[PDB]
Amino acid sequence: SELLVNTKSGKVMGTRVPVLSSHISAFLGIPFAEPPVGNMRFRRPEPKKPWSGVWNASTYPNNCQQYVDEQFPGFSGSEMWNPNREMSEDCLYLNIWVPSPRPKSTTVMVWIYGGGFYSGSSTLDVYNGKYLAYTEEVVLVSLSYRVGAFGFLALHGSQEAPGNVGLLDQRMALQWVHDNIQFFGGDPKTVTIFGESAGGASVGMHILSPGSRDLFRRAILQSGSPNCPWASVSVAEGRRRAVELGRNLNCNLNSDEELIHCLREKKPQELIDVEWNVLPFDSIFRFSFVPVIDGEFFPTSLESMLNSGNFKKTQILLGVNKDEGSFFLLYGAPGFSKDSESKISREDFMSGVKLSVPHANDLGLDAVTLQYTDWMDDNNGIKNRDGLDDIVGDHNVICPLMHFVNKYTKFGNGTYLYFFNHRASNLVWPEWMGVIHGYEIEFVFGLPLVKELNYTAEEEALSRRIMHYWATFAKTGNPNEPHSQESKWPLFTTKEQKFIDLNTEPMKVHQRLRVQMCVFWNQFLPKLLNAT
Amino acid sequence: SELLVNTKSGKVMGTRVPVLSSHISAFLGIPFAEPPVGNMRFRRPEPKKPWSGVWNASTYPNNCQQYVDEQFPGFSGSEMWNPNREMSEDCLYLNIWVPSPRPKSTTVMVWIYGGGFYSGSSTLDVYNGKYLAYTEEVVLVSLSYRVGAFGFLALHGSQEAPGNVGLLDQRMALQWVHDNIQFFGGDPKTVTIFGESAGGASVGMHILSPGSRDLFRRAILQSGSPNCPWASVSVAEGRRRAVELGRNLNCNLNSDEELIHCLREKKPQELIDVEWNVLPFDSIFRFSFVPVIDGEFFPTSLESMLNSGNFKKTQILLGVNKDEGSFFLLYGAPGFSKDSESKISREDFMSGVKLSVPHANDLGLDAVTLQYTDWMDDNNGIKNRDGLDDIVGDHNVICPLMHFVNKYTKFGNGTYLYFFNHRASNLVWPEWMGVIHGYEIEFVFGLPLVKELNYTAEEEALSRRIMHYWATFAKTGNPNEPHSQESKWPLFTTKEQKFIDLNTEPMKVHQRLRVQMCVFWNQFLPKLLNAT
Ligand SMILES: *[C@@H]1O[C@H](CO)[C@@H](O[C@@H]2O[C@H](CO)[C@@H](O[C@@H]3O[C@H](CO)[C@@H](O)[C@H](O[C@H]4O[C@H](CO)[C@@H](O)[C@H](O)[C@@H]4O)[C@@H]3O)[C@H](O)[C@H]2NC(C)=O)[C@H](O)[C@H]1NC(C)=O
Ligand SMILES: *[C@@H]1O[C@H](CO)[C@@H](O[C@@H]2O[C@H](CO)[C@@H](O[C@@H]3O[C@H](CO)[C@@H](O)[C@H](O[C@H]4O[C@H](CO)[C@@H](O)[C@H](O)[C@@H]4O)[C@@H]3O)[C@H](O)[C@H]2NC(C)=O)[C@H](O)[C@H]1NC(C)=O
Ligand SMILES: *[C@@H]1O[C@H](CO)[C@@H](O[C@@H]2O[C@H](CO)[C@@H](O[C@@H]3O[C@H](CO)[C@@H](O)[C@H](O[C@H]4O[C@H](CO)[C@@H](O)[C@H](O)[C@@H]4O)[C@@H]3O)[C@H](O)[C@H]2NC(C)=O)[C@H](O)[C@H]1NC(C)=O
Ligand SMILES: *[C@@H]1O[C@H](CO)[C@@H](O[C@@H]2O[C@H](CO)[C@@H](O[C@@H]3O[C@H](CO)[C@@H](O)[C@H](O[C@H]4O[C@H](CO)[C@@H](O)[C@H](O)[C@@H]4O)[C@@H]3O)[C@H](O)[C@H]2NC(C)=O)[C@H](O)[C@H]1NC(C)=O
Ligand SMILES: COc1cc2c(cc1OC)C(=O)/C(=C/C1CCN(Cc3ccccc3)CC1)C2
Ligand SMILES: COc1cc2c(cc1OC)C(=O)/C(=C/C1CCN(Cc3ccccc3)CC1)C2
Ligand SMILES: *[C@@H]1O[C@H](CO[C@@H]2O[C@@H](C)[C@@H](O)[C@@H](O)[C@@H]2O)[C@@H](O)[C@H](O)[C@H]1NC(C)=O
Ligand SMILES: *[C@@H]1O[C@H](CO[C@@H]2O[C@@H](C)[C@@H](O)[C@@H](O)[C@@H]2O)[C@@H](O)[C@H](O)[C@H]1NC(C)=O
Repeated sequence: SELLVNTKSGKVMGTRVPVLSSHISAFLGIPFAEPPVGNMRFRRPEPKKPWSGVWNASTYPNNCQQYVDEQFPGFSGSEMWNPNREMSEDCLYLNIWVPSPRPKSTTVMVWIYGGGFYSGSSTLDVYNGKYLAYTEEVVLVSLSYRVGAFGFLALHGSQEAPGNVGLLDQRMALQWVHDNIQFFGGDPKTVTIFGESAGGASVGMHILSPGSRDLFRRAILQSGSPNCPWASVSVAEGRRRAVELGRNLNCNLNSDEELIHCLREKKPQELIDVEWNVLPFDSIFRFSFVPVIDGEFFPTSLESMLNSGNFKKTQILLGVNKDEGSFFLLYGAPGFSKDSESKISREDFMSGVKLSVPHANDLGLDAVTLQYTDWMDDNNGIKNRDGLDDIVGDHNVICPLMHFVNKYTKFGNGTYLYFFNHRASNLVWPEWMGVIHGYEIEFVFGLPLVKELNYTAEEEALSRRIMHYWATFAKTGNPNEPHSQESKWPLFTTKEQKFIDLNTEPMKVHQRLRVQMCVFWNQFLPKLLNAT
Repeated sequence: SELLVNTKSGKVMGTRVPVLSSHISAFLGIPFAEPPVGNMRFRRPEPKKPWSGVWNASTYPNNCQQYVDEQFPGFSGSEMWNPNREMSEDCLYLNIWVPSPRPKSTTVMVWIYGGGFYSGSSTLDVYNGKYLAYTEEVVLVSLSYRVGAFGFLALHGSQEAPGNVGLLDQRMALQWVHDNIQFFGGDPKTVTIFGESAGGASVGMHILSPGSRDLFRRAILQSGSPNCPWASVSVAEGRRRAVELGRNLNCNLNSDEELIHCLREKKPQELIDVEWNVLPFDSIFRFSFVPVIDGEFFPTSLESMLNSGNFKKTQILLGVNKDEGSFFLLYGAPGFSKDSESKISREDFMSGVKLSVPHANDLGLDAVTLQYTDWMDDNNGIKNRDGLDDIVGDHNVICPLMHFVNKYTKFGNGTYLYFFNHRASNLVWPEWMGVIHGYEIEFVFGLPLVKELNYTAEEEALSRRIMHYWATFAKTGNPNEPHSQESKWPLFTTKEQKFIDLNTEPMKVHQRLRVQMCVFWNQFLPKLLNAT
């Protein structure tokens, strides 16, 4: 049967699912590791022991234990990101959508969710793979991985909580796909990994990590890059946070073994309740338990790896949304609210600046302020608001990505860069937030093709075009149809630095994406903070 | 007789001079101090001993000993600034132009020449007072003062070369005018002092200095302000330069008395030949012998005087030209030449930056570079050229003036600010230099009213208008005619910071003159250089 697939871990049975007037097969909730429970909490994942019988893969798995947003109860704009299944530490599963009839050897795309390394779920409506799998004839996988302290608590030197285990979860799922996707009709030599935000950083981290590179062919990074200032900590900062987490739960702190034992006795919600207490600064766009630069997953600093070409050389497609900062200001900074235009006073601007760049001395804060203030009109509330939005977006997403892309392109085999600046017509967040972090994802997974969801015809066309770029890139390493009459997305090269806008208008090509602001964040400010 | 005037120093006889189809009287070369020669070299000036007989004041006096520009021999653009009389240490004289018939009590305007404190002459064609005196019915005085080491050599603690004597020269001429201008028909209570560049700084310095303030009523500063980074040095830096000057001339350096004695034996040209050797940095827009912050002429630092309101409170009219930097780049920086468009390579840009801000550490140089580079187009030769022109103008003239004007306005009794951006149609310097430092002076002295000099009709009108603003300001403290139908130059206030463009087009009013760049030079960069 089409819904029966025999794999090297055992048989699995999927389910036929309707999609846009047709059908495909879905295999939901396949386990790829042993449940990381009890004394395995905080440990490297172990491969799932093979099963006899037929593994029922007709329904979505549990989501990993995580912080749940309750800021806007019942509001679809926030709740679209929250877990839509029960949470459990028993959450290492993946999902596969397969065209019908079963292909023989087709391009595979593996989705790595974002969520700041502290949240996220493979089961969200907006990550449903059926539209993309159906429309573009790809086998679409979404994996899962431990987040929060369960994924990232790091006591370097210990084997019981080494750190990075959530990244090892992702890698184990990609090993599973490498080993098994052939039985589903996928081609294991044309596996493209793709992700957004922390998921994009994660993609980058597998490009870098020697122990993951061989498992995939090429890569798409959306609004995230491995060098983002929020995406990793040093082993000392990681240890500090794990000890502070212990302090918050009245743990014995005298040794790794005492702390870990104490942390493993706690219910998952107890860790989540105090997780945000361990951050060293009052800050926005900063998460507590993130990847650690350990010497093992990452053999040296990310900057030395990037500079020396210590990474997988392949093709990458990547980009950013216009207003990356807005979500984090809404949730994290004074004077930004959901139902107000959120015009900002000089005083909320200056506070915002300090929250945005937590590691900065006063001179550094004055440099950032100068760089984004219009001194002809320094009391404009709108300008102050948009200015902070740009500070946050630039520092945390756009400029780290630009630096990644410039470094990667020197050694890699083909780079395509985009700037997504179309605000969805049915966006339920306010207008001041603009083209918000995350809101390209619906276009990439083809939601606008569904009439009920209330997108325009032009948004449908934009989504079709995005999907086809993403899938043709995954198939061939180039998002353009070799002999199309359609306008061509050119390659980003070192010299010319080209990129395209992705929106409903005819394709425009530009050069040197936010270069003015990125020289400030990537070259001048770090030099400034180093000299003081 | 009209050409005979009896003064408290003695009688003087002037000469009738033709001007624009009419005539006025001129009294040229009146002495105001004893010749500062022999053992009086470097000393405070002494008042001229009164004379019997009639002092022949029919011809211009000698110019003070100074460096003479030979870079473009015979070229009118440079030679218009060089001494047009014989040079002599016997050079403390003034010139007076008086309407005909002799007025009873009319507004007096006293011109203080520029020249970087190392050069300048009261006798230049472009400073001829006859047009202004005639057209606006003012008594026009131009004074002179010692420049170079003769005016500014400073060995603080010594009475033989205290420093600032060139400023005491100016003050002695203003004392003379205060005491005597009544005999010429001038009103000693409506004396306006005005000057350009070093002359403008000098005006500012008399506003500040307690020992000069009572001698005049109000003030005009053109492209110069007392706080300019080139216009003064500390007593330690002054001493250092006077000792280095001595080193250059194989002087005994063991005491002030040995050094000064040695320096007084030298011919004037020997000092001038090595004067530029004493500058501490490789720099542009920096002159060797300038005013010293001594505790006496200036009782405390210029910034504390400005902050505390320790200055004369009156009305001031002041402004800048659009391309103040260009002259100094031409003369001082590699890649700028007179007969080339002077497009500048990245490497000549970076060199230029370092010459422009000599006191700056590397981080400071990177800050200035960032502030003026368009990173979308960083190899444009034109942009690099114009960018350096702006750096030089901003740092040295515009931003110090903006800071002066903002500080002064808090305590003063009325401020009028202009931005002169009309390039003379007959300018003989190249186009790349734009609206060059010094080239408003011809409009202020009414040269465009003279047909032979080849200005347009619109330039004539612009000059008439400028002259009438300057003279009505001197008369009343307000450059506008109380009940004119003409457009009004508004007052610069603390809150609104208004200014006007001076050019051939209908008056436009704007606010916050180069505020973006001036926050950088006036607030951020100094903070940066202080923290390193
Ligand atoms: C991604 O990587 C692929 C695969 O590595 C890479 O394709 C390579 O491109 C180069 C062209 O730069 C090819 O090298 C040429 O091969 C031919 C015949 O095989 C030679 O005769 C060529 O030499 C001539 O031309 C040279 C100019 O580059 C001269 O230097 C020389 O003196 C000769 O006149 C030349 O070596 C190479 O074979 C391909 N390989 C394949 C399989 O296509 C591709 O360009 C990379 N893409 C990106 C965006 O980086
Ligand atoms: C696509 O667009 C359509 C067309 O606009 C849209 O349908 C609308 O959806 C909302 C669903 O929430 C409907 O609003 C409800 O209407 C009923 C009946 O009048 C009310 O009882 C509801 O009020 C309850 O809930 C409120 C808000 O949650 C509370 O504040 C209140 O106390 C009640 O508890 C509620 O207002 C609306 O009627 C339709 N509009 C039309 C014209 O049909 C659809 O949802 C969009 N589709 C998608 C997938 O987004
Ligand atoms: C330059 O300096 C001149 C001279 O010093 C200065 O002119 C002064 O302006 C003020 C107006 O601010 C005058 O003060 C007023 O005088 C009248 C009558 O003599 C008083 O009745 C006034 O009091 C009323 O209004 C006040 C509002 O300012 C209220 O505070 C008060 O309660 C009353 O209702 C007031 O004190 C002052 O007399 C003049 N002096 C002269 C000679 O004009 C001028 O404004 C300065 N110019 C600039 C640009 O700074
Ligand atoms: C106002 O504009 C008028 C009209 O253009 C202008 O008159 C011009 O002035 C210059 C004065 O230098 C004249 O040029 C000279 O002409 C004679 C005769 O043809 C030549 O012998 C001269 O050559 C000598 O000097 C040269 C440059 O200095 C040397 O390079 C050469 O070897 C010779 O030594 C010289 O070229 C020119 O003739 C007139 N033009 C006209 C049309 O009358 C006037 O000067 C302007 N007025 C002011 C005050 O600027
Ligand atoms: C409980 O404390 C915090 C919670 C949050 C933030 C900060 C917090 O404390 C400093 C924050 O910035 C937050 C930002 C939003 C990021 C974007 N997500 C939605 C999203 C998820 C995955 C990929 C794209 C968008 C909503 C929360 C949430
Ligand atoms: C001999 O050495 C130098 C000579 C000069 C400069 C620099 C020098 O060495 C560092 C300089 O900047 C110079 C600039 C110019 C300033 C503007 N003047 C004309 C002018 C004089 C008074 C008022 C306005 C303009 C011409 C020379 C001249
Ligand atoms: C496979 O699963 C289908 C849906 O299962 C649902 O969730 C699981 C955990 C059970 O609790 C089940 O009763 C729920 O309906 C079933 O409809 C289907 O019968 C199952 N098929 C087989 C062969 O087990
Ligand atoms: C006053 O001066 C006029 C111009 O003087 C000129 O320069 C002086 C220094 C003398 O050298 C003189 O011969 C030059 O002509 C004379 O024309 C005029 O005669 C003088 N008048 C009197 C009364 O001395």
